Amino acid sequence: SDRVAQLTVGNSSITTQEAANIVLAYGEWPEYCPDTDATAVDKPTRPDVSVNRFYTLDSKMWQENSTGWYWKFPDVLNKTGVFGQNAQFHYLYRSGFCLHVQCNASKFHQGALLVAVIPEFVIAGRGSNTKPNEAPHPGFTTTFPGTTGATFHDPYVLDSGVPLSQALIYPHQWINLRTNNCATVIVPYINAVPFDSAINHSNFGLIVIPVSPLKYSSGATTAIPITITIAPLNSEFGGLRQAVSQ
Amino acid sequence: DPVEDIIRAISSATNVESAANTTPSSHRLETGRVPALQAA
Repeated sequence: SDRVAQLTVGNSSITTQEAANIVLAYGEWPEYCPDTDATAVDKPTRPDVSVNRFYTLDSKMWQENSTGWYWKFPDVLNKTGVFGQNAQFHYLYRSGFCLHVQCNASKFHQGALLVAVIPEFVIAGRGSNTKPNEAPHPGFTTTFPGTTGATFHDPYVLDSGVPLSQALIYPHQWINLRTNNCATVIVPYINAVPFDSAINHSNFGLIVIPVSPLKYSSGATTAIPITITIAPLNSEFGGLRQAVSQ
Repeated sequence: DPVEDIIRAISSATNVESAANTTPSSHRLETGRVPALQAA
C-alpha cells in the first residue's frame, strides 16, 4: 500500500511498482490564485485537461563520468503541446507542477541520484574576473536549456557557488537503485508575484546528480537512461495577445 | 399678501480607504445597451 503508486492527470497516467512515498513541496498543494491576492483585472483562462497532464522529455543516458543535468520550468514546456501555445499567447502565467523521474537498473547495479527542486535557480559565470565588465556570464542556451537539458561543469558547488550537501533543504528525494526506481515531487506555484511571464522567467529548476556513481560488473547492461515526466497542476493564463516565443 | 411675486450640489462625498475593487462581468450580446460610446 506504499511502494505501488499510480498517478492520473488528464489523459495521461503513470504507474510505478517501486517508489518512496511522494514529496509535497513545503507542505502545500498547487491551487488557483485567490481573489484577494490577485491584481490583474482581466479574466484568466483555465484549460484544465488540455494543459494539465504528463509531458515526457527525452531520456538522458547514464554513465560513469556523468556530472548531472538540470532543466528549467515552465521553460522546458514552452514549445510543447497546448501548454506551450498558451504560454506564448499570454503575458501572465501561473501554475504548479508534478515531477516524476524514471531510472531503473538491476539488482547487480548500484548508485544514487539526488533529485531536487530549486526555487529561483541561478546559474553562475565561471571565472576569476572581479570586474563586472570583463567578468563572464552564461549564455541564454545555458541559463534556459530547454527540452534538451544542460549539464553541470561543477556539480559539487551546483554551478551556483553553493555546496551540494546543503541541497537537502529543497524538496528532494533520492533514487537509490537498490530501493526505488522513481522520484516524485509535487511543486506548488512559488514566486514573489501571483502571475509572471513564462518566457522571461523560470520559477524553478530540476536537478539530477550522481552523488554515488553508477557501477555494474561486466556483462550487465551498460545503457541506463534517465527519463523525466512533468505535469502542470492548476494552470492559469492571462494578458492575451499575439505569439511571442522569446 | 398684496404682491405675490415678492413671496445644493448634485455631487456628494464618500470615504475611500483603498483602491477600487473589481466585480466579475460576463459578455453581453444584445442591442440598446452601449457602455463604450461616449460624447465628450
